[PDB]
Amino acid sequence: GFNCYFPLQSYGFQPTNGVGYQPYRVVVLSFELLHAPATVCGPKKSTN
Amino acid sequence: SVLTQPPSVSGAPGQRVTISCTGSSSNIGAGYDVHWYQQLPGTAPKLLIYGNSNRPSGVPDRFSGSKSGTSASLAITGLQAEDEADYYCQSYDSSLSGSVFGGGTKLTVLGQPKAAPSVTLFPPSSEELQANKATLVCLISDFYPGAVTVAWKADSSPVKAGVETTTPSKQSNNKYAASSYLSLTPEQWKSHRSYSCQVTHEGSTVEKTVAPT
Amino acid sequence: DIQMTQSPSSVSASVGDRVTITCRASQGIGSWLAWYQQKPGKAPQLLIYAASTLQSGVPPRFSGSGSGTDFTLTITSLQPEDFASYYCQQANSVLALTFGGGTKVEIKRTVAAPSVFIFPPSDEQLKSGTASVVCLLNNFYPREAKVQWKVDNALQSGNSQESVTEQDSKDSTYSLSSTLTLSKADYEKHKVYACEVTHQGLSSPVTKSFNRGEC
Amino acid sequence: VQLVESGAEVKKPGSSVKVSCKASGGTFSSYAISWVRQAPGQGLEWMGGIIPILGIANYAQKFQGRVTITADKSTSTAYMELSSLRSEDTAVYYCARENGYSGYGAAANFDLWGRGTLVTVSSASTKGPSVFPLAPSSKSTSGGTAALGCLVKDYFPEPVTVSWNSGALTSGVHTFPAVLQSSGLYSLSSVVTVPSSSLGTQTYICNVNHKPSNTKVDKKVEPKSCD
Amino acid sequence: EVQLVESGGGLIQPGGSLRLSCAASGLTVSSNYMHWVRQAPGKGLEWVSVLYAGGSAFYADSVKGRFTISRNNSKNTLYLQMNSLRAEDTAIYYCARGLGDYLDSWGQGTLVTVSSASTKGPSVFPLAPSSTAALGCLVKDYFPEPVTVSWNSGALTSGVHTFPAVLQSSGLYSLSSVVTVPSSSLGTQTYICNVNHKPSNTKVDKKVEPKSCD
Repeated sequence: GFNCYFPLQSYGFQPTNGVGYQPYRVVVLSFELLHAPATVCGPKKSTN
Repeated sequence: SVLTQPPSVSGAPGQRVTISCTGSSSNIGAGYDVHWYQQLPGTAPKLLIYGNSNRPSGVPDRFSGSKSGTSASLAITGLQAEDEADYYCQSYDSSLSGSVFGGGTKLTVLGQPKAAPSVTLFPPSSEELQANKATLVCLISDFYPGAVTVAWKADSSPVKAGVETTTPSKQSNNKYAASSYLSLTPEQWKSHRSYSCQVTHEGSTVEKTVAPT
Repeated sequence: DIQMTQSPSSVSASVGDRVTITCRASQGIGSWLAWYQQKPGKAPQLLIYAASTLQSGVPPRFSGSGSGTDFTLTITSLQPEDFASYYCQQANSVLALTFGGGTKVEIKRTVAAPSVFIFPPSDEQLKSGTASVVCLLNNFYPREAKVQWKVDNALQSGNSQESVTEQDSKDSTYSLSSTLTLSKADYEKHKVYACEVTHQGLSSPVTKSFNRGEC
Repeated sequence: VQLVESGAEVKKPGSSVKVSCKASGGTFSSYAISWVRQAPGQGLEWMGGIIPILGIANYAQKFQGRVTITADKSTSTAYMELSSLRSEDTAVYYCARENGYSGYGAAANFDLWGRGTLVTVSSASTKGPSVFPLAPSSKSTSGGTAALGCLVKDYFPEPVTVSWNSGALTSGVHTFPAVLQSSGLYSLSSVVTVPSSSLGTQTYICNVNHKPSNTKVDKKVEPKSCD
Repeated sequence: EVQLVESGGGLIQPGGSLRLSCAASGLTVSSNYMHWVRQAPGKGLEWVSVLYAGGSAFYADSVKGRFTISRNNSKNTLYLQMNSLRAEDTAIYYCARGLGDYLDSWGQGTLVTVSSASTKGPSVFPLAPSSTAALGCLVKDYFPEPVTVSWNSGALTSGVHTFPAVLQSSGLYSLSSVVTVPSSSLGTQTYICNVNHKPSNTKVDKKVEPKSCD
């Protein structure tokens, strides 16, 4: 009824939209360093 | 799938049973919580816990859960007769982009006074020979669901065709009854002198011989 | 970043006609446009939203269909009650609204003729030190009216302000008047004052010219 | 509220199936409605969920676009449509209701579940079942009791309800389930215990009732006279 | 079932602070998106500022500075404070509540006038008709909006065309009023136009007669 709407609204991904309205795939890299020993670190070079 | 669960677990009336549900780091090792579902044999599953600390309405206080690292632990205060059900852990998967369920575990708490099996053989009647088929039955009653191996012999060579095993059905006095069927033809029915059904249970073998002629 | 231009500004249609107001945006927007109807002296109200659906209280005569760039508000039956301005608004990701210009719909009227009525300043205004002379326009249609004044057979610019009254509810008659402000020293320097008009209803322009102290 | 599903459905390997998961005592409101399957001997899977204010369904990457799930706000019921049926898909299909919350987990939990729909695939068609009498021999009745009954053969749509004397017998009656065979046929058993003194004054009959085939066969049994 | 009222409008100096008050009857002040749409007189609407259900607000490019929004949950009212004002800020605005990407609710408006002038009495000068005919009086150098006019104390209501106020370069409005009168009744009936308004409390009754010269 009135004053009762779903909090989720759909995105309009039309191909005719502008550059700023284009669908961009965004990946977030979150880094957290605690006192625990590290398991993933920098890579190793393979020079000639 | 990506979720690993123990196959089966035994319980006792008064002790504590811990069930561990482990999975991949993308679904279990991440920040996603776990959800437990109890699936009774004949009833739709219902939510047991949600959010790893809360309990929905109608859930008894004996059921509890906790999360420790990349594993989920389920603690139940005591075991009742209605606890014989399959438990599953459900969590959100990032890679599969959908919710996934665990492999499931079996918690069986039961005990019956198993005795020596009793076997009865019913040769087919004369009217069954006109249907161009022969069906040999091996009725067994007052036994245990374990060790229900069925063997057939014709006094010269074992039979390896048409042999099958049926699951038993619970009676009204805490007993299980089953049987076995053997499809044959009336053409070879009169060739063999006698037929027998072999049932092996806990090392006790009972042999019965029926004479068609 | 985004600018709003509307092709129609002043359109005239009958009862059985489609106003066909079109809405154009600088950048393509997909079905996120809403229309309004603001009466003069009355608070605005929404008509449609998202350019596809219809408000419950709004009558279903209004309709629209626009995918990415071209939008419209074609009306099947035009009523005398919904004679107001129209706007199409599009928001941004930070809820930045963008309202544009107003398109007004007016009832069709006879062309008639721009009757020119000159009015010299009175003798009471001589003591005040400011001289104002106006010429009146009545029963003229449409709004395309030239108001340029001719003083001493010379062009005058940047000295008159137009005043347009609202359309009356009786027969929708337009009235025009322009006021010119000048000092009393410059009033005695000029001798001939007149204003000329141009319209579709006149084959030739009509100019009324008077002189200072002419009885 | 409660979720009510349809009955058991039997289809063909390569047909189309559709059911409804109706809601009683209230509509779907704004919570998501999902479908979760379970199979005997296997775990539970997930196919998607339906939002009842927008009609947008998010599928799973394990399954292709061969299944569609839809719902209507007028009836507040959820429908599904699966094509290209296979013998693997012999599992029951349940409709579930999600209940979200706020927190660091954000894991969807299923608070309410549907009643259940049984889906089975069999290439065999519908045929007429045959019932044949069974009677002990002289050597079987060593004591004062005899064990006899009726067996049902070549029935395609599931074992039927077996009643002794139209439900007049309730003691000593047992029901046996079917079993998969080489050709997919099913066979059951039914054995009862009766005293030997009632074999000469009271006869036993088996009443079989089969809803899909619209058949009802009445047959009698008697102990053998030769032995 | 919505109703929004506004208060605080009036005449104020450019170098001052003004606080508005928008009240909602059936709407809360911390659960919806609100927009402050301001429409210039004679022009279309224009966005100014937006506030969310939480503690966040946004402004346009031209009004990014000198703007503060602070809602009040105690009396269910919306407050907008303008610490600095310009000459272009005079317009009519309507407080409202709405959803994402569009708003449907709307409220009334309060007129605000900002200038360096003050209250000034209206000067009425007659317009002598030339020898149908047109007659009237011109209102010059008056402030502020609005001013009402009447012919024969409201007896004459046919052919009355009251032009709207126009802002001059000197900061004072001008108004013109004319009526249609036949030439046969010029020497029979006397026409007097009354010009008065509340902020100055001046009542001048001046007649118009087509006599004398220049």
